[PDB]
Amino acid sequence: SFSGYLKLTDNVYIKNADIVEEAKKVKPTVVVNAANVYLKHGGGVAGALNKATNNAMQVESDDYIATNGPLKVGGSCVLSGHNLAKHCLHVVGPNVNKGEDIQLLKSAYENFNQHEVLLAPLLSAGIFGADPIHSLRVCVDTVRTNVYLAVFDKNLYDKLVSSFL
Repeated sequence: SFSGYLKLTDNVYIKNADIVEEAKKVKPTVVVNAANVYLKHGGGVAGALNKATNNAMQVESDDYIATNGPLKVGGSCVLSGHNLAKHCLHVVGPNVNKGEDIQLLKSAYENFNQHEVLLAPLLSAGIFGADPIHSLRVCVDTVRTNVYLAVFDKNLYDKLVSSFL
């Protein structure tokens, strides 16, 4: 199963890991993607997960958008996890760099509650521009299901654990 995670709460665990490498090792039921509303997986977690699927995630995502239109900020959709997981839960956290409402971060984390266990990144962190300390706080106060957080940056991982209340 998952190994080397530090327990933060009853249901939230954290590890300094590349989520792509974690997904290929564990092959979880659900891997969360830090998606945008158009499912255009260019950079950050989305670009790395899509690259690991040899672009199959992008092709499937384009068909989903052609059929359904864009997601909402705070929303999600379940698609295939390809070679990384059984499913990929594409969740859209607010992108602060695009001036989106940070209050939608709690709504984005609520999508995790529909899945018993997930491998996930910190929503709205990284290139999405939100404070990762705040994202971890919203995660532990919103998600009730088992979430295994993979934090790519070692220095940020150390800061998140050492500042966790």
